[PDB]
Amino acid sequence: LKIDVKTPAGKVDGAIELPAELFDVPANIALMHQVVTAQRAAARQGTHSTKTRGEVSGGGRKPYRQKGTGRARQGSTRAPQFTGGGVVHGPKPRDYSQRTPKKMIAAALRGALSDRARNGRIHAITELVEGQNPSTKSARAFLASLTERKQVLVVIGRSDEAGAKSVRNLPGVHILAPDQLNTYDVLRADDVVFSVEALNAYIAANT
Amino acid sequence: ARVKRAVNAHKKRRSILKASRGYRGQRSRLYRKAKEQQLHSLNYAYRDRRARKGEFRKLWIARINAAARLNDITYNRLIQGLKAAGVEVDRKNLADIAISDPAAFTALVDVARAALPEDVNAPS
Amino acid sequence: TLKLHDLRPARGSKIARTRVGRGDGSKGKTAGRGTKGTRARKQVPVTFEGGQMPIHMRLPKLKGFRNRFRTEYEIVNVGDINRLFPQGGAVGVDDLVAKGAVRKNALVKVLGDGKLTAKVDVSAHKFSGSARAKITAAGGSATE
Amino acid sequence: PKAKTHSGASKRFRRTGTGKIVRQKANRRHLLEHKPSTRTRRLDGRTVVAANDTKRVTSLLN
RNA sequence: CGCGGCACAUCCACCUUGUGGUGGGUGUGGGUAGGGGAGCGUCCCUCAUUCAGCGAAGCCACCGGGUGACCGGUGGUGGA
RNA sequence: AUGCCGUGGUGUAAAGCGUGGCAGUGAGACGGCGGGGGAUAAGCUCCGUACGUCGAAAGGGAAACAGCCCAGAUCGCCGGC
RNA sequence: UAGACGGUGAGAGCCCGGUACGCGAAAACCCGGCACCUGCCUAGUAUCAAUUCCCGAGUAGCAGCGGGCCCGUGGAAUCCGCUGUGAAUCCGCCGGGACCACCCGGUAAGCCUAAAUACUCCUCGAUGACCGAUAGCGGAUUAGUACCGUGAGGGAAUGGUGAAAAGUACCCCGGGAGGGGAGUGAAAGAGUACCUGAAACCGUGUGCCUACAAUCCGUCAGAGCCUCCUUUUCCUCUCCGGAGGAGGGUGGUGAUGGCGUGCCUUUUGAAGAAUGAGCCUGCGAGUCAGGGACAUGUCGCAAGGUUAACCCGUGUGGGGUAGCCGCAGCGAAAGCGAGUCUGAAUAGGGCGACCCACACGCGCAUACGCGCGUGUGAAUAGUGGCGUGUUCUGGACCCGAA
Ligand SMILES: [Mg+2]
Ligand SMILES: [Mg+2]
Ligand SMILES: [Mg+2]
Ligand SMILES: [Mg+2]
Ligand SMILES: [Mg+2]
Ligand SMILES: [Mg+2]
Ligand SMILES: [Mg+2]
Ligand SMILES: [Mg+2]
Ligand SMILES: [Mg+2]
Ligand SMILES: [Mg+2]
Ligand SMILES: [Mg+2]
Ligand SMILES: [Mg+2]
Ligand SMILES: [Mg+2]
Ligand SMILES: [Mg+2]
Ligand SMILES: [Mg+2]
Ligand SMILES: [Mg+2]
Ligand SMILES: [Mg+2]
Ligand SMILES: [Mg+2]
Ligand SMILES: [Mg+2]
Ligand SMILES: [Mg+2]
Ligand SMILES: [Mg+2]
Ligand SMILES: [Mg+2]
Ligand SMILES: [Mg+2]
Ligand SMILES: [Mg+2]
Ligand SMILES: [Mg+2]
Ligand SMILES: [Mg+2]
Ligand SMILES: [Mg+2]
Ligand SMILES: [Mg+2]
Ligand SMILES: [Mg+2]
Ligand SMILES: [Mg+2]
Ligand SMILES: [Mg+2]
Ligand SMILES: [Mg+2]
Ligand SMILES: [Mg+2]
Ligand SMILES: [Mg+2]
Ligand SMILES: [Mg+2]
Ligand SMILES: [Mg+2]
Ligand SMILES: [Mg+2]
Ligand SMILES: [Mg+2]
Ligand SMILES: [Mg+2]
Ligand SMILES: [Mg+2]
Ligand SMILES: [Mg+2]
Ligand SMILES: [Mg+2]
Ligand SMILES: [Mg+2]
Ligand SMILES: [Mg+2]
Ligand SMILES: [Mg+2]
Ligand SMILES: [Mg+2]
Ligand SMILES: [Mg+2]
Ligand SMILES: [Mg+2]
Ligand SMILES: [Mg+2]
Ligand SMILES: [Mg+2]
Ligand SMILES: [Mg+2]
Ligand SMILES: [Mg+2]
Ligand SMILES: [Mg+2]
Ligand SMILES: [Mg+2]
Ligand SMILES: [Mg+2]
Ligand SMILES: [Mg+2]
Ligand SMILES: [Mg+2]
Ligand SMILES: [Mg+2]
Ligand SMILES: [Mg+2]
Ligand SMILES: [Mg+2]
Ligand SMILES: [Mg+2]
Ligand SMILES: [Mg+2]
Ligand SMILES: [Mg+2]
Repeated sequence: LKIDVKTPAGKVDGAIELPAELFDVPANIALMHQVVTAQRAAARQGTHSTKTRGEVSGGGRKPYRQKGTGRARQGSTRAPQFTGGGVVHGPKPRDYSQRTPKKMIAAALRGALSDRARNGRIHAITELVEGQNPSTKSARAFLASLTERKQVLVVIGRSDEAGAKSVRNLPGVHILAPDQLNTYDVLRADDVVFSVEALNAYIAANT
Repeated sequence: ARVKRAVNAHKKRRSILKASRGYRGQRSRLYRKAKEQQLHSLNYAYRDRRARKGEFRKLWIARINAAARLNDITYNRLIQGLKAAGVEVDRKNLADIAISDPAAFTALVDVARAALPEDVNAPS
Repeated sequence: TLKLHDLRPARGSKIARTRVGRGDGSKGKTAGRGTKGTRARKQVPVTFEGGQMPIHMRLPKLKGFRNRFRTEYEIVNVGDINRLFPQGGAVGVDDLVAKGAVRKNALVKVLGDGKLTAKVDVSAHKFSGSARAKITAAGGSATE
Repeated sequence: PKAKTHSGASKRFRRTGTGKIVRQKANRRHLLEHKPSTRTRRLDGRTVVAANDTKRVTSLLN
């Protein structure tokens, strides 16, 4: 409930109070399972096609007369039991995008961030690098002072470009704006590191 | 996601052909003609586990009948006299005393002759 | 904490599909059809009874016309004015929309089922007959 | 696409307030001299669709 | 009928006295069209964990295991 | 005589009825009994039967032998009736 | 600010081409600015009078036959074609669903007009819970080639040594082909017939059975041999070991006895002398689209639930109230509304609404009740998503005509 800000190469300067109606929602796994599934459905590109027996090139005529040969009657050279012929009930290009209600999406993000904050996994900082030119060597050593884990979600504002560029190629660090938080990326990450400009711009969008 | 069928399909082909060793002709070389015989071979086996309990009894009765007629009694009046005396030996062991111990079979025929009634044709 | 491998759906929300025509241990060769007739290869329409004159041509048509110029009225009972507005006051067409008793952008009509004990001052289109009796009995008024 | 409904069943059936389905009765449009008033009053008004036709009639209205 | 294993339904006691398990009775389990219930095997993706040029896949043989679809072990062949 | 309809007892778990979801079937076969058509012919034909078996039922019997007689296979046993 | 992707003798940010990021254009083309250049304007405006003139002609309108609109000639307006007749210039003409009167609206028969919208032969740059050589384009390979047809047209099959050719010097049998010994290599159990190398099918060797027997080819009973492991006791050379024999147990074979009419489809009924199948390998049939329809499992919110287009974001996220379903029914409708239609009816019906499980209080009472409060605080409920079973429209489970 009481999260304190840590400065790069320093100590605690302030504190941020987390609201109970935004960071202490109970966990609902079946609600979170539908939301996370509906997100990864929307990431599928769905570009996969085949050809049915009318799209396959040629194959229009009847290959021989029906009666009198001792062959089976066939009707087309691209009927689907032929080698090289059409495909029956094949994949066509689809769109996987579920229309999940707004109150179900927003009550899984609050339930995942509550589970992080209930276990002491929300960290507030003020900036990643102390200056204006980026440096990955200084950003890596500062995140190791906070967390010693493999998955970290660094949530910073969009105008902060020096802190963004300082953690782009670290293995296991994902960057997203505060108004782009979603349930899949918060449940993937073992730790969430908010910027204080980012956490105050998330509480103020939910009162 | 296209799935080739070979890794799944070859698991029932091997256990049919491994269970069809010893069969002659196409019934041990080809999968389609060996699945048919395994339908017949496992039906006959079910048929014969239940039928071999009355083939051995058919063999046990035929040997007791032979060992009773050397001690001049029939199989008919031997089962009657053993039940009338209260001897509950099954026909498996009564047709194994008939071979492995012929002198104790006679001591049972002499008990099935004493408990048998005085006139076996008289009404009871 | 919660991870992506602790998220399973609720019990009963997801039952497996019925794949058909996949061997004799399930719905087997005919796939639940069994026939040799029409139902084994096609559908039969709902509008067809085999040749006799169907149920949608035996019976006569329902009588009448439909008024092209019919004016409808959304409806609130006077026993819902009591529960929603227990102290009374000015009850307009806009305050019944926001309290969730009538729809948006529609002509309203106040009917009279319930018990009105509050002293309301209700403004609406086209009051009822038993509704004006219960509003003025509580000391109110009823204007168009 | 969108599910069309049957134009003949919508003109011969309708729904009440609790979901029953009603219809009018036959043998009343003409040839009315030899029918006594005990018969034209039995054939007057509306009745409920019988319980054996209620499944095909529901899936024509919808 | 006897003795032993499994399965379903019901009754009766116990425990989250019920989403169910424990124990004991008792009945029941041929099956086509057909309906309902619970599972095996193959491929792809996400997440977590763990093997692998000190030999993966695949294939072959042998010895084993499950109530069934089928599975595990050891070896040989082979090369990701 | 049976059969049928109502009622009061006694007996019987997997009977009945109302309302929803998904059906399949609508070519039947011989045998017992009562009949029609046929020449009181047919392994013929068409009806009745809280009649049976096959259909969809393996086993034992009738030499062999869907429909007759006995009896309805959950599995195992080199026990018994 | 680089852990994109690939190459490199096996999983490389730190070995190579690159990546992040940042520099770069003689000339040609394109976009834009500024000059040149080109064009237009540089006399009317305001008020008043109310007589006249003009406001798009073989057109509108009307009539015959047709087309098209929700509208199939219908009471059929508006719009379009041909035939005939054929006006009026504002006190005009046309529309407002036959038509007329009033009222409202607009000025037909002249022309031009950006944007939002549709598409990809081709050109750059990315991506795939798409394919991986019977797949994916017909086409990874001479591919619209070979081939077939007079022609229009139809139309294949064919990928993989190894990290590196180091692609086997030389000798031997042979005319060669092919092989053996050497030799290269990690491997020739990789030899230009080449990675892995299954199955049908074809040999060679070897254990048991078989030349007096009538066999849906098996199965239960079962002697004998052969093979490989092993408790007791003999040789104890014995740390030995098994050398042999009797026993016990795996694996192969099966003299002999009993029982036994193939699979599938379709059938009242098939081993059937009904149909289909030579064999093995690969491939070959209930799928998808929709805020569709009905019913259900489950989750969210709940007298409400939910957005569509679109908008802003690196994305799956945040906005968006138009709309839809629910909320009151009855009636042909006017209309009335916990009622309403029918009807002369305060008659009866139809459809709709309405908790007395509950003490109490009420004009209740031999008792249950009647009506209304107080609650003891009774049980209604919808809607959106995602699964499933059927269903609708599409080729709609797949194959097949004349
Ligand atoms: Mg075509
Ligand atoms: Mg054709
Ligand atoms: Mg193809
Ligand atoms: Mg949205
Ligand atoms: Mg043999
Ligand atoms: Mg027996
Ligand atoms: Mg089949
Ligand atoms: Mg049918
Ligand atoms: Mg038929
Ligand atoms: Mg068929
Ligand atoms: Mg007719
Ligand atoms: Mg009339
Ligand atoms: Mg009359
Ligand atoms: Mg059963
Ligand atoms: Mg049984
Ligand atoms: Mg079935
Ligand atoms: Mg090696
Ligand atoms: Mg090796
Ligand atoms: Mg694989
Ligand atoms: Mg195995
Ligand atoms: Mg291996
Ligand atoms: Mg039913
Ligand atoms: Mg018929
Ligand atoms: Mg018939
Ligand atoms: Mg009949
Ligand atoms: Mg007769
Ligand atoms: Mg007959
Ligand atoms: Mg049948
Ligand atoms: Mg039988
Ligand atoms: Mg029966
Ligand atoms: Mg029989
Ligand atoms: Mg027999
Ligand atoms: Mg790489
Ligand atoms: Mg470089
Ligand atoms: Mg027309
Ligand atoms: Mg008008
Ligand atoms: Mg004009
Ligand atoms: Mg104009
Ligand atoms: Mg134009
Ligand atoms: Mg334009
Ligand atoms: Mg484009
Ligand atoms: Mg491209
Ligand atoms: Mg190809
Ligand atoms: Mg291949
Ligand atoms: Mg030519
Ligand atoms: Mg050589
Ligand atoms: Mg060599
Ligand atoms: Mg070497
Ligand atoms: Mg090798
Ligand atoms: Mg070869
Ligand atoms: Mg090879
Ligand atoms: Mg011989
Ligand atoms: Mg014979
Ligand atoms: Mg034999
Ligand atoms: Mg026939
Ligand atoms: Mg045949
Ligand atoms: Mg034959
Ligand atoms: Mg035929
Ligand atoms: Mg044939
Ligand atoms: Mg074939
Ligand atoms: Mg619900
Ligand atoms: Mg109505
Ligand atoms: Mg009434």
